[PDB]
Amino acid sequence: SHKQASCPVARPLDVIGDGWSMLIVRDAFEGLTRFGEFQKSLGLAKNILAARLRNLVEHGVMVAVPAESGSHQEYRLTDKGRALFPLLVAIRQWGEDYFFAPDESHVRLVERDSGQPVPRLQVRAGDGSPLAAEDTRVSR
Amino acid sequence: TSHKQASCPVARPLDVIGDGWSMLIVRDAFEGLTRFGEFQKSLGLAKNILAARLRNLVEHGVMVAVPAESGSHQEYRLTDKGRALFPLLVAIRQWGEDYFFAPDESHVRLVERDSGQPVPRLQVRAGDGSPLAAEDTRVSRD
Ligand SMILES: OC[C@H]1O[C@H](O)[C@H](O)[C@@H](O)[C@@H]1O
Repeated sequence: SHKQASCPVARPLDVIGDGWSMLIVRDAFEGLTRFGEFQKSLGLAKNILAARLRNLVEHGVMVAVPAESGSHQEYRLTDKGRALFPLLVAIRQWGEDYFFAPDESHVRLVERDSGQPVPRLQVRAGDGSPLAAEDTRVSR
Repeated sequence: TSHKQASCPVARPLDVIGDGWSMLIVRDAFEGLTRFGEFQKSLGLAKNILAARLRNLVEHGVMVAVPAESGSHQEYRLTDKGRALFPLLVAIRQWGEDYFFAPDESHVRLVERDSGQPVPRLQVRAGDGSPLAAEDTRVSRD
């Protein structure tokens, strides 16, 4: 669809530009691996979960294989899929920052050893200082 | 808008950006496009449909559509909420750069205006500033 856009922002939208793919990815980062685990987490219709998972596998974000004991089938993040972590954190932080009323609460992403919330993910310059959007440009 | 009442902070934003085009309209906004005709020539998206996605970014508070201060046309401008997408945008661009191009393929680069020089890869970091792997985090009901 955008697969032959020259744009690095557009190509990935073919894979993650939908209402569910990043939530399957969120769940995989939380340790879910089985089709039925995803279905019950997402509440998503089986055939529709099937299509989103199929697409993630076709795009090399996940690999579906048999479990070690051969007792069932699992889906795991590839290196390409694990690389979605910064994007996932950015989506989470933007949701935290803009999508909840003052009286609502939500889960937090925390350091395993700390329990301390993971800090805001910032764009930084080569010197390590905070870099604002207006101090960048896109070059051909 | 089917994640509107989800408890999850990842899910609620997908109502807004979980599609093939929203983040490209936002891409263009960061590049200084503000007029309907500019987005249309940039995106090659059918006009009526571009119009719908724009009106929907406005409804979700990512942009506003205001009369141009001199003249007879409307301008689309990022709000604070919309400008706050820049990290997310960089993250998408870099994942696209890392995994979506043949080694033979060229593409545009995000660079520092002063020096630039490609903007450094994003990095999830711990409180102490050190790189933090997904496996070193967890999701907590605090
Ligand atoms: O990342 C967790 C926290 O970070 C920021 O302060 C958000 O705006 C806040 O609401 C959220 O709970």
